[PDB]
Amino acid sequence: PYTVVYFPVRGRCAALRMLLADQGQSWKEEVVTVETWQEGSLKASCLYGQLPKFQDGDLTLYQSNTILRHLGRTLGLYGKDQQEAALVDMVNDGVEDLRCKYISLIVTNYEAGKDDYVKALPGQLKPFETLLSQNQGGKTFIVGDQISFADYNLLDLLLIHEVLAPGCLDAFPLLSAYVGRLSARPKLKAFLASPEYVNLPINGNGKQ
Amino acid sequence: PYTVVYFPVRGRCAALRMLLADQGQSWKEEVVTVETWQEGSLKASCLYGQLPKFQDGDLTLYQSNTILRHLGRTLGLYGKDQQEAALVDMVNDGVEDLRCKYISLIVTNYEAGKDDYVKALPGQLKPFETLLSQNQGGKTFIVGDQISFADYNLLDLLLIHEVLAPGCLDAFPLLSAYVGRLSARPKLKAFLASPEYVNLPINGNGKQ
Ligand SMILES: [Ca+2]
Ligand SMILES: [Ca+2]
Ligand SMILES: [Cl-]
Ligand SMILES: [Cl-]
Repeated sequence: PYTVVYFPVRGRCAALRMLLADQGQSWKEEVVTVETWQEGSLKASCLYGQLPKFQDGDLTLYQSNTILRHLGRTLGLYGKDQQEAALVDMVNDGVEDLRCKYISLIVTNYEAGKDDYVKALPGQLKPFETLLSQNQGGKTFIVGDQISFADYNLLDLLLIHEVLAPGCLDAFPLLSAYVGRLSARPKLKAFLASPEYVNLPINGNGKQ
Repeated sequence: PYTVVYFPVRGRCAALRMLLADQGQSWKEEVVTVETWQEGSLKASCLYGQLPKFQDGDLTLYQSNTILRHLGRTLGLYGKDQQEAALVDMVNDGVEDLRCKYISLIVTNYEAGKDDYVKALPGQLKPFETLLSQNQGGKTFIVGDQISFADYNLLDLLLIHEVLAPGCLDAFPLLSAYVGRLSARPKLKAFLASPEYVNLPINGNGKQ
């Protein structure tokens, strides 16, 4: 019933894939080549002219965070009540903002901008350390005591930043422990080690 | 029990205030000056160093789209079911993308950038016209048969684009009629007509 339509990349599909794997859900991957993409007709049929496209039976979705929220809702990964749901959105929106900066660097300014970016990174990572510290000493999840879609998205942003700036989480013991703890969940651990995850590059220009 | 904390501009709070007014809700406006913000300690206290900040009883939220989704969730402005909720998100995420482009023009590149922006604009508006055409001939709301938080956000975005590029909606009949019809909802009409709206500038730099 689920189909992910994307480039041969981790990118904006890494978090939703981790979620689906961790939750024991099956899905199909439909891969779009650069050639298919540049021919232009699939792009023309995309709502906002972008991928991922996601299919849930006859429901067609665009926008990676829409997909995340949809699976959160359907799979019960959206907090225990309405106040937790708001906190879950607040984290995800914050994650989305640092991801936009991360993509901008990768695409438009990797070589010249990297140095500056890695320097501003501690200040960008701190709110998430704070959020953990205020949630049972950072011992469980980013919101409440059950996993949410924001957890998968944050885990991913943190994995890719440790690739970009190895040791960037040394400054943040709760975020460091959170990564190890979430990465060690049985289904997720198995998925993160698999060729289907491992043999995809993070980004499409090979920069990371 | 609602408080809005923001600069004295429409900006990223216009949609949520429209929502609150149209839905018959009461709120407090806490204004923040340039000098208070530059003083630095309110900025330091914000989760992501940004306004708006929103209080709802003992709940404190940041991120305008978090606040919007929170009011949608708690006031029942989020579609009739999960499939609609997902379309609502997809609409709002689209509204957010174009708003980011708008802000970027207004704040960084208005004079040199405006021409290209207005030429690119029909392509950026066309998805929302299409979404209307596929939902009861564009006769009700952006999604389903009841108002959602995404309608308020879309309407704001459309209103500010008519100031920027007067006539931008002329080629779009469903978007044109939608703006007229939603703007005519009695509580919303009185709010858009009010001094607390009319006498605020759209953006902080006086450009529009
Ligand atoms: Ca759960
Ligand atoms: Ca309703
Ligand atoms: Cl944002
Ligand atoms: Cl987006």
